[PDB]
Amino acid sequence: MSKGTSSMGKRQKRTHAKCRRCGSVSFNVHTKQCTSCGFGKTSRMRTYKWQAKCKY
Amino acid sequence: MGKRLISQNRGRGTPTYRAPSHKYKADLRHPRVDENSSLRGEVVGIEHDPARSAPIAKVAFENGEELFLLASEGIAVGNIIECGDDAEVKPGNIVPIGNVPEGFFICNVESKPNDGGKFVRSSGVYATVVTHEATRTAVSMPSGNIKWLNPKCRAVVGIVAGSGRVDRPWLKAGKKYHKMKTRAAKYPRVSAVAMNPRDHPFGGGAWKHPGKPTTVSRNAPPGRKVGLIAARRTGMKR
Amino acid sequence: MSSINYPFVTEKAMMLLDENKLQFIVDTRSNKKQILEDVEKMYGFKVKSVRTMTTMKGMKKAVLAFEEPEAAHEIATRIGLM
Amino acid sequence: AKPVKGVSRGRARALAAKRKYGHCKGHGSRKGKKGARTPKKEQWIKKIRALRRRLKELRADGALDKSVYCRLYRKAKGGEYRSVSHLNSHLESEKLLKKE
Amino acid sequence: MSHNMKGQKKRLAKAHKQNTRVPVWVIVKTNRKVVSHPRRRHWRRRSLDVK
Amino acid sequence: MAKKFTKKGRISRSAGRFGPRYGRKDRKLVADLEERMRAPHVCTKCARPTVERIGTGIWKCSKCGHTFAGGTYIPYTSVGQTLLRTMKNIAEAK
RNA sequence: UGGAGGACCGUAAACGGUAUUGAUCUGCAAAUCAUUCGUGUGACCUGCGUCUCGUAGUGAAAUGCUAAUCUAACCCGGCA
RNA sequence: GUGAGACUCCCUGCCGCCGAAGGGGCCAGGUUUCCUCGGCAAUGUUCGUCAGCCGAGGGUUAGUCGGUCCUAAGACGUACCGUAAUUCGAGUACGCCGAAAGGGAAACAGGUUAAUAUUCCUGUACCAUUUAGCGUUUAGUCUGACGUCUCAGGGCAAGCCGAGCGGCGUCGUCGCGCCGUCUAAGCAGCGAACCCCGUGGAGAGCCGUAAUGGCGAGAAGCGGGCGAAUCUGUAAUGGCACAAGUCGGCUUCACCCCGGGACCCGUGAAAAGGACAGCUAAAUGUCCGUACCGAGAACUGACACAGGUGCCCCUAGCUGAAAAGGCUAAGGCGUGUCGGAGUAAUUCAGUUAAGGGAAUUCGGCAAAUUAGCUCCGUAACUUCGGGAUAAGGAGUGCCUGCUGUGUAGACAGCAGGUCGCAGUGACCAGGGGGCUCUAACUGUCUAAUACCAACAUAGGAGAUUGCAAACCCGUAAGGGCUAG
Ligand SMILES: [Mg+2]
Ligand SMILES: [Mg+2]
Ligand SMILES: [Mg+2]
Ligand SMILES: [Mg+2]
Ligand SMILES: [Mg+2]
Ligand SMILES: [Mg+2]
Ligand SMILES: [Mg+2]
Ligand SMILES: [Mg+2]
Ligand SMILES: [Mg+2]
Ligand SMILES: [Mg+2]
Ligand SMILES: [Mg+2]
Ligand SMILES: [Mg+2]
Ligand SMILES: [Zn+2]
Ligand SMILES: [Zn+2]
Repeated sequence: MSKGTSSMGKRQKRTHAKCRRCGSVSFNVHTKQCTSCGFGKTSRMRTYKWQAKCKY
Repeated sequence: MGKRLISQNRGRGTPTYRAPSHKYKADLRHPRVDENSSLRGEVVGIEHDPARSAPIAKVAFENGEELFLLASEGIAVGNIIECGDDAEVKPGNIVPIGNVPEGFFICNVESKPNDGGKFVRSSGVYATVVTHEATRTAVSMPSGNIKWLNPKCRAVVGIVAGSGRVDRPWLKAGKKYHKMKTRAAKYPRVSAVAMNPRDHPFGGGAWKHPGKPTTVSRNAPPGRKVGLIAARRTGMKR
Repeated sequence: MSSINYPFVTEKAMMLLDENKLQFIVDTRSNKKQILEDVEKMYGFKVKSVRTMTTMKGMKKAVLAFEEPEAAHEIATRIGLM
Repeated sequence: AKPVKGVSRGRARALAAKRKYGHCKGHGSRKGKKGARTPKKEQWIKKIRALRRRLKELRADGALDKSVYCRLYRKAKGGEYRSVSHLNSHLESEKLLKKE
Repeated sequence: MSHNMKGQKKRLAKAHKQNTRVPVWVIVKTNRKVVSHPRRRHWRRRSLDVK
Repeated sequence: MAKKFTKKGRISRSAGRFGPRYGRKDRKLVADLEERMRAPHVCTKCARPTVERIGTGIWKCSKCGHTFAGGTYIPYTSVGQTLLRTMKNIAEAK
């Protein structure tokens, strides 16, 4: 259908479930990883230095 | 970077260019036989193979294990096969090419001994034994070339079944469409001169022409060997 | 751990008591065997079966059916539901 | 509960009686293609079944031998009789029955 | 009908229990300084992401 | 004998199911191949005409029960015939 | 008699989107409505599941599509 | 009637809407919207005593319904190896997950609540695992387990007709019209086709089918065996105004069983489970879901949104080829949530129009004409298939009495009379022909200004490569094409 409100009626599925380790709704049900804390990918918790300004 | 070509996409192995393996019945190979052994077996049924569009035979051997085999023409349910070194020459048996007489037709020939067979396998093809020197034997391949094979190579005697498959024209896009669903090939294929200059070396322009010569050298980098790859000649015969 | 918290005393639970049945609020992390053994030890009445329900408030209701007639009446008498 | 009011059917019933007699069915009331009103395969099936049952009973009682029975069977398969009375007419004309 | 497991139903029960008007005695004790909480919603609005 | 081969209805044959499509050449080729395929082939054990096509290159005898692999559109091919002739003559010369 | 075909007609079943350059154009709607139309046993339409992604993917090829964004997406950082 | 207050809330009567969807069942999704009582500041395109709104309370019960169990595409984990290195990377071995529409051990009727019911209660059943007793394998096969089209046979829910019995309506005249006349699983019995066996002796030919066909490599015929849906009895006493509760007939899809044929350069899943050795008795059958909506007000698009998801699966009488269009049942509604008054121009969408008939306009744009079925008749050209519904003509209602085919349902045809301006009388329902350009055709395309001559296609030709190949992906380990 149209790219606007006509194709937004098929919006009945879900792509992210709820994570066990952090409780945030960011668990990818296809790749089986949490996109916020990294659960499923690793035993460590996801942190990147680009999640904040260079502190200078 | 103008987009990669179809050949490189096949290289990556994306799901659009991967063969649907689960449809195929079974892999075709010669029975494994130890040194100085000769096992027999009688055909149990004749069956259709979707990976080649030709029949295959199911054979139950004396040890117990059954194997699908490349079916040569004339194979019938009930006949026994005598694969081994001591087999006689008959239509159906598997024998070394060293002790096959000149003029006999063979098929499912191997490259090196105990490969299972790699040459002469499509429908209705066949090869011939020409000469028997002490160390090699020359067989004329279905392409038209002479190949020098080891005398201790195995090949079934006869010609591959299903002869004449390409005497029936498609005359539709639908029938050829249906064949392509059980193969890795993509159908249908766009022509290069109708693409954009990102997509292909030949694309672009206000009218559809190649622009540059179609013959390409053998040393061209990947992503450029499109057209007549290292042709020796062009055109029909005048 | 204790699996029975307290009898449930709404209007529907009262009518179950007519044909010799009760309705307890049990610990939500428990099954039918544990409920059976706890009630049997606590009142000495041989339970017959047990039906369980999870409610939208969070708790977990259980309906006990006894074998000996008039047992539910006197259990409710001593417990103080009456 | 108030009674349900159905749909009366007396008028259609009388009309159906008239049609069953053979009226109210003229060319001006057909609106579907011939074949939609009577498929041809059903016509052939009923015709051939009637013809075969009649020939079989003529063979069974005894007034028709094997040779003429075979000939008439294949002939009716070929489509030279259009009805049972037509077949009886040819049988009683060409004398192929063994009535005495 | 959205067949749920035990945990999903548990979280749904909690989110149900959070839709409550603040008790009247709380408003009396705090002298009309607490009159609402940020957990109030309505079922036909923004969907909750409990599940 | 067969369907009405009128003053016209005689050239297309089995290719008349394609209507006015695909051109004269392809239709003629398919038609001729179909009359070759529909032929009353002969058995090798029975020596009675009973062979029909079961699948792509599979053939069977209706009375005899014999199953074998052959051509895709015709039971016996010329190259197989030549192989039989040559090998049999070699054997019979012994 | 028989019942083939990328055959025919045709539903406001389904899918599509010709013309009115109609209605609306701070709309019912950030692309809809009415009439008129095209396919409708097949290279058909479709539910759920699963896979392929950023100098990469997919494309019966228009520079089309990749979450109202595409001649190189989006979030944050280099960056005041 | 209620209420301080009534176009808007409630009851009765009349008049209406959808009636192959606006009704019924339910997935995903929602998450208490479900029921009762008490309210009307806000929400509701007006008001409101009403409410999917606000406050308080209440409501979901399973050995048999699902999940759970098996595996498909395909994921993930540990090890091995690579990488400067990892949370990164292909393959191999061993595991493990993946379907609430695939496979699958077992339950039906009635009652009860304000809101739950194959779950609770009454009655009648059935299936597994363990323990004890009494015996035993054939253990290797069968089943689960399979495409598209087309057709015969049998059965049945729905539907229709006649007679009797009980109610309701109409009643200016007549005596018709409608509703009801019910009954589950389980258990016991029977078996149509295909197939197997014992006889049989058929050709200058016989036996059959809707059709293909069968036959001394053994037909017809005569016997026996394995073998379905459904049907008959019981369960038969439950429900019904404890009011009747008895019988016959026709048809039957869109549902079930069984068998045949055709087609493929398409061949149309796997595994758990079940069958073959079981019989009797007691005990056990844990866990999770169960309310309500499922959409012109309970989902998604910021909304009580004319879109989309769901037209996903089902549906009565008449007309009719029909699930089309029209008119009515059952069911749901008067909420596709502003009213009163009736009088200008103009505007959106329709009905009709003398005489002329494209003279309008870039252009017959727009609108009109024709339209169903039967019969007669049908051109240039042509790849011999077509063109073709060519073009062009005639008939059609109602009443009376009949004939033919058929087991029947029904279908086809005739003779006479007769009315109207008009007989497919409304609904529905092609305007046709000729000469050129272009692409062979069916198909695809700029979601939201471009449905085309553009793309694709079958057909023709050329080139590389004998497999440790040609072509390509990766830093590597290794891979795609390739079960070739
Ligand atoms: Mg977009
Ligand atoms: Mg820093
Ligand atoms: Mg370039
Ligand atoms: Mg059409
Ligand atoms: Mg920036
Ligand atoms: Mg109506
Ligand atoms: Mg208001
Ligand atoms: Mg339960
Ligand atoms: Mg599982
Ligand atoms: Mg007004
Ligand atoms: Mg075209
Ligand atoms: Mg082109
Ligand atoms: Zn997480
Ligand atoms: Zn034979």
